[PDB]
Amino acid sequence: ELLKPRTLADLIRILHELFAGDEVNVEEVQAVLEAYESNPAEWALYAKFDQYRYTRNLVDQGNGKFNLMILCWGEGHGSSIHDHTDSHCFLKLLQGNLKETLFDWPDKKSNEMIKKSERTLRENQCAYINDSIGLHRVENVSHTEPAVSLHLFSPPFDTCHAFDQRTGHKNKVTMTFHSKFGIRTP
Ligand SMILES: [Fe+3]
Repeated sequence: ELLKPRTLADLIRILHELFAGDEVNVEEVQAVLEAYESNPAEWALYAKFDQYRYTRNLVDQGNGKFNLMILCWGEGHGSSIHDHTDSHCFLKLLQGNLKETLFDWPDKKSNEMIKKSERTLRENQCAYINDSIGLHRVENVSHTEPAVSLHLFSPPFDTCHAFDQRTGHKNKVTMTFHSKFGIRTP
């Protein structure tokens, strides 16, 4: 039974219930993430920015079932076009706006990756992707507003692939944490 999360801590408790088993009800998880009304005081601890690129800040390890993290995007910061390593990805905006651009999986032949679509993800909205749907790029295209997003990955993964938009060629990347549980992790 899905109730509105009152706070980030309440959200985390609810997520632990929703991931108690071995499968994932995507629509329920997305609904509860959307229902949490971002409260900046609750996540300030995790909102650690870097001047040069976006940062990943681990919030909860989900009793091994998921990684919950906060990503902090300076003005003009964005990601590679990437996959999600056979895992679910939920992405909820906590502050600002992000542009999500969707791409299909490349063919074997070297070719420009042409965007399938794009959308602007706004405060409190929760998007979802998995490898069956496709690839995406996420960017804070703002010149004036930093963005903050809350990401849930299940199962957790620490590697993925970045894709060269010019060719479709992929490279394995290991994702690094900027902080864990509020502690900077150089
Ligand atoms: Fe992603």
